[PDB]
Amino acid sequence: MKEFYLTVEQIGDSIFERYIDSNGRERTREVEYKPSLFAHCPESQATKYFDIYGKPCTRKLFANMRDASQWIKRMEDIGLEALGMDDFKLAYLSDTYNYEIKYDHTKIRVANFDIEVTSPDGFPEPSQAKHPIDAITHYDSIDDRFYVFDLLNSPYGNVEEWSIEIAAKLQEQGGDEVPSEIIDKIIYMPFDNEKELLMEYLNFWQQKTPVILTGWNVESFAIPYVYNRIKNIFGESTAKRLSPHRKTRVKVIENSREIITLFGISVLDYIDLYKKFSFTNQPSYSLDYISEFELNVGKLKYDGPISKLRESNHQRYISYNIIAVYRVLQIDAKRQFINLSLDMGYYAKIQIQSVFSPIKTWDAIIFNSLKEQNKVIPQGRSHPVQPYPGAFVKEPIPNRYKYVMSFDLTSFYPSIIRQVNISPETIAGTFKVAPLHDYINAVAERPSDVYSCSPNGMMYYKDRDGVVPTEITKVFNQRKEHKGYMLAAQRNGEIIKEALHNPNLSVDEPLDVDYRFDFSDEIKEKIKKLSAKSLNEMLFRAQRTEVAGMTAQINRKLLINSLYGALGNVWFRYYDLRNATAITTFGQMALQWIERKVNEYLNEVCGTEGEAFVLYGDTDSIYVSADKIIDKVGESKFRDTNHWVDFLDKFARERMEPAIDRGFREMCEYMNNKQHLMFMDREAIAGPPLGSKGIGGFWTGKKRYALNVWDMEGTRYAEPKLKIMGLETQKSSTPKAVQKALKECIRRMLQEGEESLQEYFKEFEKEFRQLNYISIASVSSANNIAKYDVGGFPGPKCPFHIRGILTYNRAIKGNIDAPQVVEGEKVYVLPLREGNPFGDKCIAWPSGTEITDLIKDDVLHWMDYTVLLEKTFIKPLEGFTSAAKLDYEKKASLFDMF
DNA sequence: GCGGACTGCTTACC
Ligand SMILES: Cc1cn([C@H]2C[C@H](O)[C@@H](COP(=O)(O)OP(=O)(O)OP(=O)(O)O)O2)c(=O)[nH]c1=O
Ligand SMILES: [Ca+2]
Ligand SMILES: [Ca+2]
Ligand SMILES: [Ca+2]
Ligand SMILES: [Ca+2]
Ligand code: NA
Ligand code: NA
Ligand code: NA
Ligand code: NA
Ligand code: NA
Ligand code: NA
Repeated sequence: MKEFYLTVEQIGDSIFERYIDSNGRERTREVEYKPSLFAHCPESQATKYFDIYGKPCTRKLFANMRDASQWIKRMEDIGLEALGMDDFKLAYLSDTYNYEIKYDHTKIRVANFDIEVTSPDGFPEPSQAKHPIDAITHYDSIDDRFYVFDLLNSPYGNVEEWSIEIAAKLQEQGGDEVPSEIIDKIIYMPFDNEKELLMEYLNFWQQKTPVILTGWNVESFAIPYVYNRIKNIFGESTAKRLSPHRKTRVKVIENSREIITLFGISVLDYIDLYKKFSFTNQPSYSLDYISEFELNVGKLKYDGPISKLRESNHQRYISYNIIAVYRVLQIDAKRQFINLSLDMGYYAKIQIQSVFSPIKTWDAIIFNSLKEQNKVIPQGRSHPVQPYPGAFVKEPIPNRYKYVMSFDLTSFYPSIIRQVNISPETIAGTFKVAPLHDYINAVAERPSDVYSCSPNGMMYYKDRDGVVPTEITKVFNQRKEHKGYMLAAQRNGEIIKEALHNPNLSVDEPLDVDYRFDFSDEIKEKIKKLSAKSLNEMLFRAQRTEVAGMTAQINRKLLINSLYGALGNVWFRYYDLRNATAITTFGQMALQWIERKVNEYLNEVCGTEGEAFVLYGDTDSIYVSADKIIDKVGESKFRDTNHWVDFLDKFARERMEPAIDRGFREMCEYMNNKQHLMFMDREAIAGPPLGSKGIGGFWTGKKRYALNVWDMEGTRYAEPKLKIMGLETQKSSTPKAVQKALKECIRRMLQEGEESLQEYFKEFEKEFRQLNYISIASVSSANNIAKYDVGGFPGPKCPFHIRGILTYNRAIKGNIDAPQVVEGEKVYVLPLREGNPFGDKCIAWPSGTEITDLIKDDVLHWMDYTVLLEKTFIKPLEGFTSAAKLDYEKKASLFDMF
């Protein structure tokens, strides 16, 4: 096989690389890398090298990397540009791997681990590490084994060995329900004392040194705790064995919090992977909560606090430590963020951990692309941060909207980049701008008949290829492929859902199909004959495939959109507000241009005149009212709900889309762009069920609407799905039960109507006081707690949730056992009635947890249900109904005298 | 006494 790197580091004049060789063996080498940088030279001394603007450069080879650095500093002192890749690691990877890297993940050692630390006095600070490590579970992807390190003897209690027999048993059997599929993959190692455990763990670590290191909060807890605990017990030199090059870096962030860097290892903390790539916003980030959300597994049941879990039930303590490791593996098998990281990493030729940084990622991609053409990249420059305009958002009339059909541009900003040919080296010049609306209304003169233009005043060469359009097109093409797999899996999913209404009472097996492709006619008919067991199992697999495709597509979308963003970031080598603004301004034009076009077409083709068909739009979308399209054919002429959905689908596809294409082709001609790429397709088709009292949809304002959608991008739902954006149902700050309740209110408004809504509202108001307190607690981030802490009491302008935390701190004052609220973390928040013993109107505690038993029963007693109802439920519901022209409570009439 | 304007904060949409 072809060679591929694992990790790379720069240590002085040395580059330490771990890699897989031709034969597939993991090796390590120290290369005294000789880097090259470039300086502008006279036109005479022209060679192979030119900068992106075509200026000739002399290559300077350095004896070592330190000489290259000092030369950059000297060029600064003189005042001349020092060109080339300054991050020498990237240059090394580029030199050593001058080809598209095809890697084998089975050769990459991916380590998942989690530790346990019993602490009698609050959270065990990793910087201190004054408490014994009493459990480590370490999964090795190559061995496919769970290595368990268990401490039997500790100053916090002596315990017996862990039983794998009991761990495997059901919880109903008094066991721990450790999943059977990993029982045989467990390698158990008990220890007499901590020193021998840690000594053995280090030797294990040397034999099986992680390349990718992951787990849950491993960077902020596990890694620094293990490092410091070993450093304290054995000395710093022994602690440095955690690095395969024996080099570590301790980053001090008192704010005492330390972030350790282990050279030769790529740490991909899964909580960080999750926060960046999952596109969720969770009210809690405990592994327990996340596992429940992602995998639908039950909460880990146990008695007493974790601080005493080891002494009381050491059996369950160890089993839970093993399960915690497996949970992350399971989440990754679904989400596949590690696979995504490896893909991006080797594509860009960076350190794998640099996937968290789109700027670093694109810097390397662009550098490699330019390097292949013997071109030289510019030097990074210092820039002041400046604001600049972005997208346009139409102000909608707050109202209900019965029939709605939406359209959206494909990969807007990247497409604009490719269309206009926007790139640092393709700038042709400028022109005098007319106001933006003159271009929208096709009144302003054509900017240029020679160059490609944006309404911000920028002109670009139509002939030359740009490194930014070139490299962004490559990633986009990948994105398009993976979205295709996703949508097909989604379409296949609905097919199975429909067949779940007629499940055959039979014993069979789930069909063997690649869910990434639309089911063949053969497969469809077989599905209509399978059992509920086989169908449900297929549905599960169809959704797993869809999720996998989602991860692959939405994050390539994130990457390319981040390239656009990078153009407006001062730390990006190719920062340029001319280009950034060229994109956004063009976008503002493009959206409002097509609004005018669609309005003109519809008005004509619908017979009317001057009517507003487009009711809303954000950045690159339009929401077209389709009432008069349905009315032009008459509502009675439709068989069922599905019939008119088929009609609008055909109408949007056969008539609207070609018209929209013509409008954008003209705009492309107007701007004299390089290539027409403004592709606006139909997205949603919304409306009430046929012959019902539902309103279909409504808008309360910008970025706040709800639609009863029957079809989305070609996927025809078996049951109508509510597309709700911006409303309280979509916010993590809204209490769980309230989200659920508000959504059903919305569902009833859109699908059933006013009477159904009032019916449900009356019931919810009557019974909501029985809801669990967690389900009705609000959630908020806890930032700058100390900023508003004045003697344990709320200082001036203290935020409501911060007040709740201060209330909590006073309530738990005097107990180190009580859970502390962590700065930056999220908290549950509850209002308190006026005569409460806490001395304030609200209280807040760490989210994802049951509030401490110290004050729990008192909180439950003094909860303000009246305030909770009106503030979190009624007030938002009033907003929904006012806009939609509805009442949630039956109004008083003159008939009330009867 | 409290509403409206403005501010900080939070978390959406794109
Ligand atoms: C979601 C998102 C969008 N945007 C900008 C750039 C996008 O082109 C524009 C519209 O975003 P979207 O319309 O939401 O998505 P997209 O057009 O980029 O690609 P697609 O619709 O086919 O899934 O908004 C960002 O800059 N950052 C983001 O995170
Ligand atoms: Ca011993
Ligand atoms: Ca779009
Ligand atoms: Ca689309
Ligand atoms: Ca089309
Ligand atoms: Na743990
Ligand atoms: Na069970
Ligand atoms: Na120490
Ligand atoms: Na059937
Ligand atoms: Na007419
Ligand atoms: Na979309």
